[PDB]
Amino acid sequence: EETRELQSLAAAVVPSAQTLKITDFSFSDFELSDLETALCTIRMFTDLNLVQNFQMKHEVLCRWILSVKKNYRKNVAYHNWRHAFNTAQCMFAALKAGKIQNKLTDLEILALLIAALSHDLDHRGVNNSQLYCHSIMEHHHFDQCLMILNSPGNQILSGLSIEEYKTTLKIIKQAILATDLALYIKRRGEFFELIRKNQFNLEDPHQKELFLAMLMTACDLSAITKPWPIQQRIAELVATEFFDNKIPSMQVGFIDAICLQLYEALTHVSEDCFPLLDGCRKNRQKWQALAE
Ligand SMILES: CCCCCCCCc1nc(-c2cc(S(=O)(=O)N3CCN(C)CC3)ccc2OCC)[nH]c(=O)c1Br
Ligand SMILES: [Mg+2]
Ligand SMILES: [Zn+2]
Repeated sequence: EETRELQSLAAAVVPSAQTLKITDFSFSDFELSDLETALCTIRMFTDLNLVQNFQMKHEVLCRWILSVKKNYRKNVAYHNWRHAFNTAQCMFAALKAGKIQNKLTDLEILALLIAALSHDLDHRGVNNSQLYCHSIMEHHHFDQCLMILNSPGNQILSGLSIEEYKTTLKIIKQAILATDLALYIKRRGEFFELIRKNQFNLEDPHQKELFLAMLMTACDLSAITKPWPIQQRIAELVATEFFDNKIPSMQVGFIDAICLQLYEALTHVSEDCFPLLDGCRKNRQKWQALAE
């Protein structure tokens, strides 16, 4: 039932990005089977021109996607394959519809897509899990990512040169590390401060790296931006993982403390990322109304 899954995936037709709606910031995955998410994931790679520019063989990409999917735990309510899949979908939408793509190199785009998909690998749940605060969990996710990338039949980066490979690995690792909330909160001020003074510049390597970090977090939290019926559903998953009527005020606090400023910053960098900011605002209104 495993080469069977790979067999079906590799033989399947891959519908267009438009058809699959993966270009929409409002995308949801509730009605999709695992096979269909795999198909959407192929489409993200091919439409970012990654299959072409880095010579990936179809059967390798398919095997790699299936390995990644398999190394998330289904019994974990929120931190599972569908979350990673959604995080990647948002990266794709921000690159395409949000027009971030033109601001980045091909290697950067390759790394973010892989990192988005891999960023929570083997997660066991926020409770089912350090005093050092050295991003232990994120190191483990990257380690898992690297292992899958090096597995026989799964080497989607085999087509890159040695120098290519090292730089993309570095970006992938920084990107996954960035998804540690502690790190996001540390580095936030700098990003906000820079945009505040109109001093933000992507040509500076350091600010470029800072932006990739912020982008990762924006995609990671992207459920908070979804249409109301979708956000309510995802909040339901987050709630069961966390505690495996006080929820509305919690959601408002979360949106204020962590989310709103990020999506505001993102829209300054790219106007077309506005729908994430807008969606987050509409959700704040809805949760706040419930808070009474
Ligand atoms: C890069 C992001 C880091 C990992 C974050 C893990 C999950 C994020 C999340 N967290 C919350 C949330 C966050 C909080 S909280 O105020 O930040 N808080 C979080 C830590 N906790 C053990 C106590 C409560 C409380 C309730 C929440 O949701 C209940 C439905 N809500 C969300 O919609 C989302 Br999405
Ligand atoms: Mg994480
Ligand atoms: Zn995550």
